[PDB]
Amino acid sequence: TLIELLIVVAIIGILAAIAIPQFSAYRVKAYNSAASSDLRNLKTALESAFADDQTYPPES
Amino acid sequence: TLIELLIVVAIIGILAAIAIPQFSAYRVKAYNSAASSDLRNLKTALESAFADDQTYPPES
Repeated sequence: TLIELLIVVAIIGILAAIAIPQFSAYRVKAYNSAASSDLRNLKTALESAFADDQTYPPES
Repeated sequence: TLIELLIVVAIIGILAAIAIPQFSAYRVKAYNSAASSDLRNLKTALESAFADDQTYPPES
């Protein structure tokens, strides 16, 4: 019936706007926490290399 | 929502590759420093035994 096809339309419009959130910060935090962990790891690498050669490794 | 399950997947992939380092040298150095200490100790044992018997101990 036409009234049924007037409520189908009235629910499609509702379920098409459910305040979809932006997933931008929630991922840049992950990127940042990857970089920070990587740096804290690289520090271990550097300080072990010094304890090998009494010198931090040359660049490149 | 499907978009939430598209960012969960996008963070699982990030946190599954955080440049995991190889822990091979960092342990062989420990093994080496154990052996070197052991040898420096054995030298004390040998040189005390000589000061006992005027001779280093026979092998085996």
